[PDB]
Amino acid sequence: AQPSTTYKFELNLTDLDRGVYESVKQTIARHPSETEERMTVRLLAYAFWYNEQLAFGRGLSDVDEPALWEKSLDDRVLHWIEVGQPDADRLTWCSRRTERTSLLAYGSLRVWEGKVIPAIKNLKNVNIAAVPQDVLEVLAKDMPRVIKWDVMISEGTVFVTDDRGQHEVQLQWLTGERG
Ligand code: NA
Repeated sequence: AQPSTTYKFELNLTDLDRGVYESVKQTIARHPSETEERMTVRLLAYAFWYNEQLAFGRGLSDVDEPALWEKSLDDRVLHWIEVGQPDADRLTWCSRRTERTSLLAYGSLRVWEGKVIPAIKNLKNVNIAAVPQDVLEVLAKDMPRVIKWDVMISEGTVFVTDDRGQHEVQLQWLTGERG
């Protein structure tokens, strides 16, 4: 807030790696500081780590919340997901709050990786993959208010079909794994 734009996400997910087949709808609040690219990375994370208990957090608009999280019925964090370029301090402290920490990084990572990767060696179950900028820009550009994606996940590759065709998202793993 504001302009805090409301988007509706309609996801048909066919995840052949996990045997997950769902049609899901989510409402997402887009903070004015959240770019279309950032939101799109959050949507990819949602599909990539889908669970009925996975929810969008307040992301960049609230320092105490992640971009996405999966909580137990007792409100404890099973999975803490960030997007973008959080620093090693944030990863360290958040990772203590959860059994699994994931980051979908994006943007130019040369300076960031050099600072963060050496500093998180001792962290427990932190997993970091980068989204390539070319496909991200294609996916994110001029995002409509109702986002309809068909997503197929096969051999670790994410194929997103939208209104402009089928786009192949090949994540670069920096540390850890999808799980
Ligand atoms: Na968007």
